Amino acid sequence: STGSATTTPIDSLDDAYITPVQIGTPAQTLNLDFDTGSSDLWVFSSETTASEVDGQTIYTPSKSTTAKLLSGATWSISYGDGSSSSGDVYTDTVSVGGLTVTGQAVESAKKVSSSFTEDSTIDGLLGLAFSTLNTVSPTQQKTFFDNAKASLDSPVFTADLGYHAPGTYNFGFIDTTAYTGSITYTAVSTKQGFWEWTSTGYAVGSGTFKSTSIDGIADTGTTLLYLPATVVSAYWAQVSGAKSSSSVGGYVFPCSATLPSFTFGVGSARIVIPGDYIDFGPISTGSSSCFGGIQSSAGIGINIFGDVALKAAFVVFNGATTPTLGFASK
Repeated sequence: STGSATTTPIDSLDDAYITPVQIGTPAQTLNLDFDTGSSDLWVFSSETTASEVDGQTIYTPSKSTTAKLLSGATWSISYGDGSSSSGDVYTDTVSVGGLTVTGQAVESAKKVSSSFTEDSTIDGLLGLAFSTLNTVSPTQQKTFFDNAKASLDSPVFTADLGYHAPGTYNFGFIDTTAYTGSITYTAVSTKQGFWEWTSTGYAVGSGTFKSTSIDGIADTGTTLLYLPATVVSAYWAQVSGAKSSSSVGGYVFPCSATLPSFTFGVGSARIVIPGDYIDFGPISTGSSSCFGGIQSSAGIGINIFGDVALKAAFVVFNGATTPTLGFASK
């Protein structure tokens, strides 16, 4: 089997991407944030605290003939940005782009943090990291990909995120028309439950490539590119007037700037992030200070190749017995 679904930016800045997902019978379609940095499939629901729902589409398990309470199971997750959600668990039929999993754990939110309430466009998350990170207790549950894998033509999924445009998540096949040149594969460590890999270095604009190992995660659920302070300083030093602002919470730059590109290494291959991908616009409406898309990972504890990086590439998440990651230009 295979599946193929379009993923769409939630706003003009590509702050996140949503992908329609069919849950239950008859189908209830919710727009979920596919997140290769976490491993829970959770949804706004008929059980979510009423005051914490503001415009989201909800899953109502009582209206699904295939829903079953997973008795005694609860979940609770806290994300790196400080957001969180928790609740109980149903199993139900879940389909993405024509690919169907029966008996998928659908984690129904009873509580969500303010950041989720305040974003009407995200109806929940669909985790695509390793199932060892799944938070369901007392019986840990599998991700949608883990459940689908044995049925797939090939045990892979691909992320093809657009810059200010829709893109595609494919399951079970590699679309050889979706990228240019060749795909370069690189080793993955699953020890922390992430798609963790080591970049071979970077360049800023037309500058020389610096060979240096940068361990980090491929994370579709994180907006920005978070890298070591040394690397980030070297980037922003090439932008007149750019500075790190403690009050804003990262590097800002004059909105009048033309940003340089940023290149990262994948083995001997190179992925170029155009400068425009690094512009996240005014810090507040009408401001001439703009927020940068490359930020320091210092104090996160891990480097994160988020959407800023991934949308410059066609990315293969290879879930073979020994997982790997592939990157191609596009």
